[PDB]
Parts: sequence; C-alpha cells; structure tokens
Amino acid sequence: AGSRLETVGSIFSRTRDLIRAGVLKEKPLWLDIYNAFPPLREPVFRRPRLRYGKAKAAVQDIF
Amino acid sequence: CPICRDQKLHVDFRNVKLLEQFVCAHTGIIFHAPYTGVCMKQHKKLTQAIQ
Amino acid sequence: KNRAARVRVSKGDKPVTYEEAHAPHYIAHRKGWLSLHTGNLDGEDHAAERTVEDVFLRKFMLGTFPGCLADQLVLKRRANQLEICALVLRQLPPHKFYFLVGYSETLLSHFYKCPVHLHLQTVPSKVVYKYI
Amino acid sequence: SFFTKLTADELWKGALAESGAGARKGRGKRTKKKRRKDLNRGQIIGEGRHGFLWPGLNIPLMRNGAVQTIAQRSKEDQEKVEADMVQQREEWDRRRKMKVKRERGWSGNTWGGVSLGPPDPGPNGETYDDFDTRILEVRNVFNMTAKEGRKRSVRVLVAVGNGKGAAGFAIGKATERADAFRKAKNRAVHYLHYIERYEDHTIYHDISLKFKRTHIKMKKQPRGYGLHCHRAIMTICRLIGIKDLYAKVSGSVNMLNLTRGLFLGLSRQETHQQLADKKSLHVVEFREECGPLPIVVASPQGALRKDPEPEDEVPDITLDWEDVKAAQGMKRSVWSGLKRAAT
Amino acid sequence: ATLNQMHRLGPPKHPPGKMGPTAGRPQLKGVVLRTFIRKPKKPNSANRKCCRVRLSTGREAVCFIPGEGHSLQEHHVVLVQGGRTQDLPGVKLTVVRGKYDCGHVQKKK
RNA sequence: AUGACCCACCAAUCACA
RNA sequence: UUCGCCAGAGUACUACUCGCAACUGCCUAAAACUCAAAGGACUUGGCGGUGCUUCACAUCCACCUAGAGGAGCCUGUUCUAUAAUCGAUAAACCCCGAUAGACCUUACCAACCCUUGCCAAUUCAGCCUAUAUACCGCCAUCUUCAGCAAACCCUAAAAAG
Ligand SMILES: [Mg+2]
Ligand SMILES: [Mg+2]
Ligand SMILES: [Mg+2]
Ligand SMILES: [Mg+2]
Ligand SMILES: [Mg+2]
Ligand SMILES: [Mg+2]
Ligand SMILES: [Mg+2]
Ligand SMILES: [Mg+2]
Ligand SMILES: [Mg+2]
Ligand SMILES: [Mg+2]
Ligand SMILES: [Mg+2]
Ligand SMILES: [Mg+2]
Ligand SMILES: [Mg+2]
Ligand SMILES: [Mg+2]
Ligand SMILES: [Mg+2]
Ligand SMILES: [Mg+2]
Ligand SMILES: [Mg+2]
Ligand SMILES: [Mg+2]
Ligand SMILES: [Mg+2]
Ligand SMILES: [Mg+2]
Ligand SMILES: [Mg+2]
Ligand SMILES: [Mg+2]
Ligand SMILES: [Mg+2]
Ligand SMILES: [Mg+2]
Ligand SMILES: [Mg+2]
Ligand SMILES: [Mg+2]
Ligand SMILES: [Zn+2]
Repeated sequence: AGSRLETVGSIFSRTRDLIRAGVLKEKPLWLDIYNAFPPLREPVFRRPRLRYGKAKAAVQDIF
Repeated sequence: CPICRDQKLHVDFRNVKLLEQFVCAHTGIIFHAPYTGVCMKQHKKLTQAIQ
Repeated sequence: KNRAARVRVSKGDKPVTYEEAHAPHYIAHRKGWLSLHTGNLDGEDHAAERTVEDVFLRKFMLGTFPGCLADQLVLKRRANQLEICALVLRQLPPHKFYFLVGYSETLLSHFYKCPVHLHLQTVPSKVVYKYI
Repeated sequence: SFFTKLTADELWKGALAESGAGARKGRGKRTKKKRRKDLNRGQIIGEGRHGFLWPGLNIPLMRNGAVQTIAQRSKEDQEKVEADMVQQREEWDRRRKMKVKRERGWSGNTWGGVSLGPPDPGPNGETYDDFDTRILEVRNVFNMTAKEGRKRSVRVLVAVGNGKGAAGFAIGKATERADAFRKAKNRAVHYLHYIERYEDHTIYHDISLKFKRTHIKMKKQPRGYGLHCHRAIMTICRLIGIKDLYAKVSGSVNMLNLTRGLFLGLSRQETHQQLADKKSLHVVEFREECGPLPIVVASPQGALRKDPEPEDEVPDITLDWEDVKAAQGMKRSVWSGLKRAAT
Repeated sequence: ATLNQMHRLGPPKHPPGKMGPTAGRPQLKGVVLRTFIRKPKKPNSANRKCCRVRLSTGREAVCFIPGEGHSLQEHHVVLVQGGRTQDLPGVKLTVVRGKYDCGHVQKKK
C-alpha cells in the first residue's frame, strides 16, 4: 500500500524506495515537484532529548 | 530421498546436468549429505560420480 | 432472561426472517397471526380441534416439501374450507411443485373431509429482514 | 407419537451441545469431537424403500409421448438402489475421515514459519500477489474481565515481503485465530521497509545492535554461504530477499523485540554509495578470489578529495570477544560446526 | 570484573559432575530386602510398587519396579539402574526388568 | 475469628469433478 | 582508571572451623537433602473493618402504617416413621413442579399375572433407568444494571489502552 512508519525516513525516502521495490506502481505528484526543488533539510524524524550536564544552547544574546 | 524417490534419475559420471545440482555453484565443493538430504548410499555414489 | 421463540444475537452475520426477528411480546403489535380461525373468539367452539389440525399441517407440509419451505405456513380457514398459503424457495422443477400441490390438496381434503386449497408463492432465497 | 417429534435443526442443536456451559470456560477437553451430518444430503423427492415410482417425481412425466402410470420396482432393483445409497454414505465417510495436509512451518504444532499466502487487495483495487506472508509468533493471551473472568484472545505476529527488498511486519489480535491472521496480514502491508541489499544477496556491512534486551549480531557473507541464522531471521530474510547471512542473537530471544530490532538494524545500513559520498572518496573492494585487483564499487558523485585518509597505525574500535575468540580458534562448541539442511 | 581481577582469579572452571545413586556406574547389582508400596506426591496419585535393595557398594536404597505386576521376594537379586521416578520423592533407582530374578513382564494370559 | 483439595482454552471445515 | 562484590531457589544472618575483654555473642561461612522453579517490574480484573465527594426514595439511619415471631387451626418443609415415589431445598427452596393425589391420576410398595409385547414395516417394539457436570426446549438471578459487539484506525509496543 504505502509506508506508515513516520520515524524511519523522510516521506521522500520511503516513497522513492517503495517505488524502487516495485511495490508502489504509480508515482505521486508531489514527488516530481519535490525532486525538482527539494527542501533545505531532509524532513527525517528526530527525538527531542532534554539537554544535560554542562551543555547549553548556542543562541547569542543580541546587544 | 531426492534421488531414490525418482527412479528415472540415474547417477552416472555422464549426466552433468544432474551432478551439477549437488555441487556448489560458487565454491565448487560437494554438498554434504544432510544439506541436500540424499541417503548415505547415494551420497557416496554421487561423490564418486562427480569425481 | 426470556428465551421463548427468540433468535439470539450472533456475531452479527445471522440472516433473520421478519417473523423470527420478533419476540412473542410483539404478536398483534408488529407481526400478525400465522393462523386465522373462528375458534378462539368469545362464544365459539372446537378450538382444540383446529389447534391439532394446525399442528399436523405444519408438520405435514414441512415433510412434503423438503428443504423448499421458506417461512412458517399461513393457515386461513373460511366457511369450512382451508386455504394453506406458503412461501417456497425455488428448488424443484415446476413438475415436482404441481405434483405435490395436487397430491397434497387431494390427500388432505380426504383426511380432514373439507375442501383444501394450496397457494404457493415462490421466492429466490429466504427473504432477509435483519443482520446479514 | 407423530406429534411428539421435531425438526432436524432442533435435534442436532440438541445432540451437539455446543451452546452449553462446558464449552465456555473450557470445562471439557479439545480431543473430544463430534460433528453434524446432513441427513437429507443424498435423498431424492419421491424415493422410499417401498420402491414406488411416481410420474412427477422419480421418473419423467412422459415416456414415449404418453403418460406413465404409477408403478413399483422389482425386489432386486430396490436391492441394487439401496446398495448404491449405502455405497454413497460409505464414500462420504471415506471423504470425511481424510484430513488435508498442513505444510509444517518450524515444528508440526507450531504456527511459526507457516505461510498465510498473499495479503488482501486494498480498497483502491491495489493488489499484491507478489507478497508472501509468514507467521512468526502466534500466542494465546488472556485478560481478566469483570463478568467472564479469564478472556482468551489470540495475538499473532506476522511478516510480509516481496523478496525484492520490501518487507515489513505487524501484529494483530482477536478472539478468533482466523480473525487475527487476517488482521495482521492486512496491517503488515502498511508498514514496509526498504532493505538495501549489496549485490542483491547479502547486507552491506556487519551489523550489531542492541534493541531493548536483545542483541542481534549479523555478518556479511560471500555468495555461497546460505542463511545461517535464528529461524525467525531466516524466515524474514527469505521474505526480504537476503540470501546469505550470519546472525547470532543473544540476551532475550523474545520474538517481537527480535523482529523490531532486526528491521531497525537492517534499515540503518549505510550503502557504499552513501559512504562514498560522505567521505568523498572511491570505495574499492578487494575480493580474495580475484587477488590484488581493485574493483571500484562506489565513486563520489560530485568532487572527489585529493586528501588521503589519516593513516591510523593502530585503530580504536570496539571489539567483540566472540569474534576474537572465533578468529583464534578458541570456540570449541560441539554445536557450531553441525551440518544442517539446506537454507 | 576488571582485567586485573580477571587475571587474579583465572578463567572460570567447569565444576566436576557431582555423583549420583549408582556412584557413576551404569548399573549395580543388589539383593531385595523388602517389597512395599509408596504414594506419589500431591498433584497426582496411585500407589507405586517399590522395593528396598542392598547394593554391591554396601549402601542400602529404595528402588522402583517398572511395568504392571511383578514377582519379587526377599533375597532375590536384581540389577538396578539410574533413572529417577518423578512422582516418588526420594526414589532415584529403578529395577532392570528382564535380568536375574526380575523377569520380563508377562503379556496378559 | 474462620472457610480440604481440585476447575479451565494446544483439534479442524463445507461444496464440486 | 581502579577496587569490593555476584554463578537457580530453598537448606542458611545455619552446622563446623580461625580470631575476638564478646561465653544465649560478633565475625568467617558449607554440605547432605528438597524443588523446577525462586525472583523483578507491569497489566486487566476483583477485593479493601482505606480516604474524598455524591447519593439510597419503601430505603440504609432518622422516621410512618400494618403484620410475622407467642394461641388454635390450615398448608409446606425438615426430621424421625413406614413394605411403600420423585423433583425444588442461601439470596434465587419451603399453598414450590400441583390453575390441584379417595380409585384413576401414579411414577411407589406388596402380591399376582403377560412375553414381537399400541404401530404400515423392521434380530424389533418398550424403559418416569443413570447422567441437568453431554444437551435442546422453557426459566430463575445479578436487572429497570447499562452495557455487549463486528469492521477499522492510533500507541518510540500493544498484557492492554
Ligand atoms: Mg508432530
Ligand atoms: Mg493427576
Ligand atoms: Mg525414567
Ligand atoms: Mg536374559
Ligand atoms: Mg480453625
Ligand atoms: Mg480456600
Ligand atoms: Mg549470569
Ligand atoms: Mg545451595
Ligand atoms: Mg545479625
Ligand atoms: Mg552464627
Ligand atoms: Mg568447616
Ligand atoms: Mg422495608
Ligand atoms: Mg392477623
Ligand atoms: Mg404475631
Ligand atoms: Mg404462630
Ligand atoms: Mg419431599
Ligand atoms: Mg431423576
Ligand atoms: Mg434432592
Ligand atoms: Mg440456589
Ligand atoms: Mg393411588
Ligand atoms: Mg393402582
Ligand atoms: Mg417403570
Ligand atoms: Mg445447569
Ligand atoms: Mg449504550
Ligand atoms: Mg508503554
Ligand atoms: Mg479496544
Ligand atoms: Zn535414498
């Protein structure tokens, strides 16, 4: 059918790959459009860990 | 066995198409009897034949 | 729990006739009477006779037309004649149906000593009211 | 005594005793079995053992263009007819007592390893006949209910794949075994992974993963060395299309954690092209059977480095004492060398 | 442990097999002192025919008689072997049927 | 205050030539 | 980077040792034998002489009215009793199967009788014999309680919610 794993890859990844495997027999619109002008970052899932220890953020205060 | 259930199978040195099945393709070694499942008699027969 | 003349709820696949889907407390409210005769009225006689006759007719008909009876029989009694009316699955060739019509009507006429009519209504498959 | 009798349905319902309280709490054993046989199966309208022939029923209405009269068969003719009917019963008993063969998965009474056959077509008409499904684990599972007390659900864990690199697993649970099978199939097709296969037989590189309490450790084999693995992993591999592999599972062998762990692991493979690109170098493969000849597997599309990799005299890598023990011939277990059947 | 501690203990060594009722021999020969009966443990019940034997090692021990029916009197010599009977607590030996004075079980006549 | 023991889920169809 | 510890459960903070101002002691610490588990965390139930809210409408307390439990009878149980039925037998039995036993009913007891012995046919009729823990049929009960359940979907895994 498709792949409902949100965590495994980008939608791009899963889609292209599922086509590659010959499972998904029709290319979806947004695919060609995607290939043409892809986003800046791969939209792959990531877990938001809380920082610990001495670590802090990098954000510069504006003065 | 595979070999002795079908009596029309003959183990000779001559049919290579049969013997070929009992050798590895890549490694060129003869399968041991359990891998295939032939009975020890025919496995020995085969080994000699392939020789 | 009252169990009388009920068809219990199954997993939800069970085909159920209009008749079978209505518990006794619905008689004369939603479903009607499978028989009609004068006997049970206030000032009237021989209820018992007609009851036995009825029972025998249901049994007899059920055995005479094996497998082809759709719903329970309808027995109308009018001025000494009984019209039996049945819902029948199409199973037999019309030869067998007419054979059994004639055979029955004559047989029962000579048994109960009154003219007996038989009316067959034919149906593709059991009419389904509910679930399924 | 004619009024005293009943319908067949009533009598069978009576005799079978499926609706009793014995069946519900499992108050009786499963080796005790009785069945219902239709008693109208072989009978024809008009047929009786008195031997009559009725114009509309047993025999055609018209013979030679005239109306056949009511007539009766000869004694021996009825003998033959009853012989026929008896032989029919015996034939149906011969058909009934023959039990169809069940292809055995892992063991005879295990459902594990068994094929369910292709999942069902999706609502869009989309059809997978290319997919097979194998059962990994079927389990009777219970829950304590206010009214019923113990309540028994089956839950099955299943995997599908086309052999071409797309496989996935899912779990499904229901009161009836049949029902859970259906559920887990149709659900599996929704979570598919793509497994990158090197040269379409092995994985790309060695994998070691600790998923929860399960450690899988897999090693990449050459072409001839078929599928040496936990039996579940062999099943899943056969579904993916991975033909040559070695995997040792340690810690808890719990089935769901094993297949989750496995898919996680295989998903996270880093292809030779990916490696080529992130390092920006040629990745070159030295076969042993091909000698010193440098087969170039992957080249970094884009700009290649002119910078060599820092040469580390001695690498710092995590080593597994198992592999080291294997390399030096300190694994003496009588269970390891054993000859097994083909993959 | 650490590498020092593992150096200091040596590698782990497999403890020798502790020895059982037959003292590591496959059978023993012994004379019958008494024939009696023992009930099994709780979940499942019968009354099991056992004897007491004295064994060539001089040790005296309860032993169990397989099969249905038997003829055994005091002073009969039997040959006993190692299988432990699961019901009977304490009974670790079994008479060998078909040797010396314990004959094979006679088929019903 | 008390209330022998024992109780449970491991088998597969029908129909046609 | 180290050191100290840990190889199923019991037996066992025990028996024997060595040492100790300890002499019913501390420390160190087994085995026979017994078991096929022992453990850890969770889940849904059920339960709680646990807490907090909200209730009870003939209903628990507060309260109203008429009765039962004491008498005679009537009728049913239990016992005891008889040669002399059976069934119900906490709530959910006890003027209950019975809107009905002098013979019949009737199943019981005692004497006697009859053996293709209700029917078109049948090496067969017949059985108020045993099993309600094999059952259908009818029901009781929680209950004037609000839930049961197919088909799906979701959950860094799913027992279940
Ligand atoms: Mg088997
Ligand atoms: Mg037992
Ligand atoms: Mg034994
Ligand atoms: Mg001898
Ligand atoms: Mg007491
Ligand atoms: Mg108790
Ligand atoms: Mg350990
Ligand atoms: Mg111990
Ligand atoms: Mg202490
Ligand atoms: Mg002490
Ligand atoms: Mg000591
Ligand atoms: Mg009151
Ligand atoms: Mg009064
Ligand atoms: Mg009073
Ligand atoms: Mg009184
Ligand atoms: Mg009584
Ligand atoms: Mg009785
Ligand atoms: Mg009683
Ligand atoms: Mg009760
Ligand atoms: Mg009387
Ligand atoms: Mg009398
Ligand atoms: Mg009698
Ligand atoms: Mg009951
Ligand atoms: Mg509702
Ligand atoms: Mg969770
Ligand atoms: Mg749910
Ligand atoms: Zn052979």
